[PDB]
Amino acid sequence: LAAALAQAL
Ligand SMILES: *C(=O)c1ccc(-c2ccc(C(=O)OCC)cn2)nc1
Ligand SMILES: *NNC(=O)c1ccc(-c2ccc(C(N)=O)cn2)nc1
Ligand SMILES: Cc1ccccc1C
Ligand SMILES: Cc1ccccc1C
Ligand SMILES: Cc1ccccc1C
Repeated sequence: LAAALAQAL
């Protein structure tokens, strides 16, 4: 989940 967001950065 975290990674899924973090791709933004
Ligand atoms: C949510 O973004 C997210 C993405 C990916 C993962 C995740 C957890 C574990 C692995 C892995 O290779 O584990 C080896 C034991 C890969 N990806 N978690 C949460
Ligand atoms: N928000 N994330 C990024 O902008 C980002 C782009 C690319 C990478 C990355 C990581 C690792 C490799 C590699 N060949 O191991 C390439 N690009 N991380 C973050
Ligand atoms: C489990 C989950 C839920 C919502 C967004 C992304 C991810 C990986
Ligand atoms: C696991 C990780 C760590 C730092 C930035 C992005 C991601 C996907
Ligand atoms: C395949 C994938 C998707 C989103 C963030 C990181 C990675 C390794």
